[PDB]
Amino acid sequence: PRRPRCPGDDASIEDLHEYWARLWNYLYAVA
Amino acid sequence: RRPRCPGDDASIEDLHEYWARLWNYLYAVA
Amino acid sequence: TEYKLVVVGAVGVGKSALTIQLIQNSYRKQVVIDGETCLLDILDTAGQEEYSAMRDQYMRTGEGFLCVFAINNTKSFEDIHHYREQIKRVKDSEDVPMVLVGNKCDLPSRTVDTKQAQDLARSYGIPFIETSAKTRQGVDDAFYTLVREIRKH
Ligand SMILES: Nc1nc2c(ncn2[C@@H]2O[C@H](COP(=O)(O)OP(=O)(O)O)[C@@H](O)[C@H]2O)c(=O)[nH]1
Ligand SMILES: [Ca+2]
Ligand SMILES: [Ca+2]
Ligand SMILES: [Mg+2]
Repeated sequence: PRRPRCPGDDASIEDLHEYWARLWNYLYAVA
Repeated sequence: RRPRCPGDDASIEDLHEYWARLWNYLYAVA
Repeated sequence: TEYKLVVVGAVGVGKSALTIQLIQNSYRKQVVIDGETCLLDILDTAGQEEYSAMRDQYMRTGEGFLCVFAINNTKSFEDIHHYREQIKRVKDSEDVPMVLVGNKCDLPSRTVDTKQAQDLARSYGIPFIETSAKTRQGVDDAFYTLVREIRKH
């Protein structure tokens, strides 16, 4: 269960979508 | 309009707050 | 216990207004429903509906849905069918935790009476609550009853 790293302001929409999916996956397992 | 990154030391609740923000943002800009 | 709630409906019915009144009276709020503490995440669907593979995933994350229409808008009440079909398409389920919401009940001018929306929700098998983001009436009831429906299923 690795905590995902938030991509910078240079990131695209897809990069945020990935981090959105990774954070959801992380916050789910960490519960 | 994009919510700024929570940081490296952001707690779980800080992540839950951010995730809800990014949830609405990613939908709106689709 | 975490709860992902999604608010859908026609543009201008007051989806954003209902979200603000819940949270700030942020899209997250900790409440207590039926003696059970809850963590509510709200998805306020912005803009107009379009084809999007990632928007579906955003809605697929939702565990409860609010079909919000305006009581002074006939079309917003007619589109309720359209939004429900979309939710069942994305969630891939006929029975999805859902609540029919008639917003702007504070307005004296009404084109959609309560009995019309009462029958529609009755045929769907879902609860129906009249709300008013202006007077904060029924706002909490709409979101909390949605959590009840999720607990039911
Ligand atoms: N009287 C009244 N007006 C409302 C209510 N909810 C929203 N409105 C009005 O509707 C306008 C747009 O609503 P909005 O939340 O942005 O629509 P939506 O986000 O597309 O669902 C706002 O300027 C509000 O003044 C309500 O419950 N009562
Ligand atoms: Ca678009
Ligand atoms: Ca598109
Ligand atoms: Mg809105």
